[PDB]
Amino acid sequence: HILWVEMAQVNFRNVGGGLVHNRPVRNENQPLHPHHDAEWSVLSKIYYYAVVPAFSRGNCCTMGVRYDRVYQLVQTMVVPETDEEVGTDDPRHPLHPRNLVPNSLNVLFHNACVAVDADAMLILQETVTNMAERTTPLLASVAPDAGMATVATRDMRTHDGSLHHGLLMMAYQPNDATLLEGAFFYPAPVNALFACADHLGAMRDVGAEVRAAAQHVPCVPHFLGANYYATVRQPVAQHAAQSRADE
Amino acid sequence: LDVDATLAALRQEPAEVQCAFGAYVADARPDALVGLMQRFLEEWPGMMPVRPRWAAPAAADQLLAPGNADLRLELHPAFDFFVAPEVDVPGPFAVPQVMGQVRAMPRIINGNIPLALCPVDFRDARGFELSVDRHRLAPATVAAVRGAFRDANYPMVFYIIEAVIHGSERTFCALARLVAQCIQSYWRNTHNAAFVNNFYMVMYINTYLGNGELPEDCAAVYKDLLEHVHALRRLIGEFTLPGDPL
Amino acid sequence: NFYMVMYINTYLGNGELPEDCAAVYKDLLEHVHALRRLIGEFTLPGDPL
Amino acid sequence: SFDPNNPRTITAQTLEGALPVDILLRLNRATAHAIVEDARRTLFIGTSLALVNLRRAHDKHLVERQPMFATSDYSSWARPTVGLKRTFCPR
Amino acid sequence: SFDPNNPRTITAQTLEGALPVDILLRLNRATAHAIVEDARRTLFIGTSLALVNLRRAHDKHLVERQPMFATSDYSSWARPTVGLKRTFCPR
Repeated sequence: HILWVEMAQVNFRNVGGGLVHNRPVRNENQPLHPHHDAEWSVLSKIYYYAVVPAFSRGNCCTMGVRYDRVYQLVQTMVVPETDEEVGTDDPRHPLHPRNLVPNSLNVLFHNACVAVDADAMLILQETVTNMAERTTPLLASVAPDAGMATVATRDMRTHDGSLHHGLLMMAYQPNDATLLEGAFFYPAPVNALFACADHLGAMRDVGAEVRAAAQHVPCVPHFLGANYYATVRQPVAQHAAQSRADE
Repeated sequence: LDVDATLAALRQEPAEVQCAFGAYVADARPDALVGLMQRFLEEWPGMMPVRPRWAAPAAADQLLAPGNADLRLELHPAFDFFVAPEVDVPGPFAVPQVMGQVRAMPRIINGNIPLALCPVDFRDARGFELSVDRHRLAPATVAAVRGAFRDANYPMVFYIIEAVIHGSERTFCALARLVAQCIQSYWRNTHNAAFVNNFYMVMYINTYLGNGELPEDCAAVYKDLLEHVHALRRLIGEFTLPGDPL
Repeated sequence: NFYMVMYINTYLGNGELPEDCAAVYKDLLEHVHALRRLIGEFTLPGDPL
Repeated sequence: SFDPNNPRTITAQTLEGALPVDILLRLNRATAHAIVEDARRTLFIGTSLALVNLRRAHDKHLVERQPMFATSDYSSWARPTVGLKRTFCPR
Repeated sequence: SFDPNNPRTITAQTLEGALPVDILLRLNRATAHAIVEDARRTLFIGTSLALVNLRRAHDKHLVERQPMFATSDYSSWARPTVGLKRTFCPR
């Protein structure tokens, strides 16, 4: 259990076993206490197992992210020196084409046709005070509880994993070249529900045959629990994908 | 919960090793965590000589054909019986070549009954039974959330902001202004939602911005998506007799 | 033109199009996607012959 | 710049004159097959040169033109390449 | 501030130069693995220092930044601590 980290010691390449508490709390900063009530995780589980597959219908995918390059991009911003904010009409505004240099971060905000002010743009400087090293797989191992607690079930334990500091993207956009395909997110499917097939194409150096044989089988890796040792087998994932019930 | 005799009565047959994918988990040394997918995808076609059974279930009726190789292993409503290599799990990242065995593992959930023995129609009908006069989602809310989830040109800057916030607390009350501007822009752009992929974000939206900088027809979505999860949480509360911690 | 109506909602999409006009091209592509997914369920999965 | 009733008189020497307006207005006041198509060919080249000259003259007052597409990367290891949608850059 | 074709030439001495625009424009005009990542590392630190310097320069003209969260209390017995939502404080 490690606490907040700064630009001082980030060490993206760390591969050890250690997870971060992002500025552990709001106020306290005392040793080793969780900063949310128990039912919080229950509501999270409800949301991710009961409402997401209701709307997505087997499209989402848990994605492993490249925390080095996202930070390498949030830093390079382009803003001039003005006392007062004037608006997007003025050639000093950070969204006007003149001060839009190539491969900056402002060009991305223009790719989405969103409208922002230079102040909120500069606000992004706060993020370097609590980093996020990497995304890592986990692997739980629990035994059956007091219900299925027969002598002949003492060792029939389960195996399920999850991502720490991961990210779930909704629908893959393969047909754009405004960015590299596997730029910031590499596919890391954790469960049979959150495992599409178009996201494997985002992974650099994809095989000529794996993608052909990737539609009819969920591509969950064999270091994140298989379909038989997990608490959420395939039939429930198949259910949410081939029914039509007014969402 | 007595399957001790069934295993002893099933292993008398030598082996029926057909594949090894769906019934083997391996621990990984803390090597690369981004290149593990590289090492796995390259090995994957070597783990599936023939098609894995659990992946594509047999059929609705052809499961009851007088000759298929699945009735031989579906003989209890509360368990699963498959074939897996003769190792102790987890195992090495390279899959071994040992003669198989027949293991067992209880379905912890009723949803894990294969579709051939619990048709999707009955499941939808049970859901629609439970769905009456409990709580719903106004069509405006769901039209927005599905439009969001079904979009194919979702602005990547939102994913960047998600990855950089990573569900903290200080950073969200720091970036509230930018997040509000983004939500407002996207709403007045395509009449959808935003940040719906993450859960901590959809919580922070309605617990911090809420009555404030968001429009009166945009905050309704983010309040509906939370009150619905709240009703879902309350659901299991009235399907449990008051008992004692066991 | 097919490539045209695809590039429309790929690049233009959320951008210069009004809040309403882009829905036409979005629907015209989601329909083709649904028709593509149709045949995806009428073939029992097997091995390439 | 030339006379229309004779196709044999058009060439790079006379078409260098000015913008495509001169070409079109010359062709407007008119009053074997190898001659006319050879003439069509150099006329095409001449009008292309006229059009690029017009664009030079008008582009002396416009914004710089960025590369539209990402992924062409030489110093990639430092920055991630990001293209630009030429939705509007008018001046 | 440096030449792109050589990664061994970037360091805190040369990156102190100016705002991230100089870094990005330098990387824009380009034309074993340990060298390039060590270079990536100090380049990251350099651009962070550049960004905090830019924020200093622009923040010399902005409003004071209050504590956002309540409940951190030293003289609590007198006043009840109340945070501030940074919804908009632009100038």
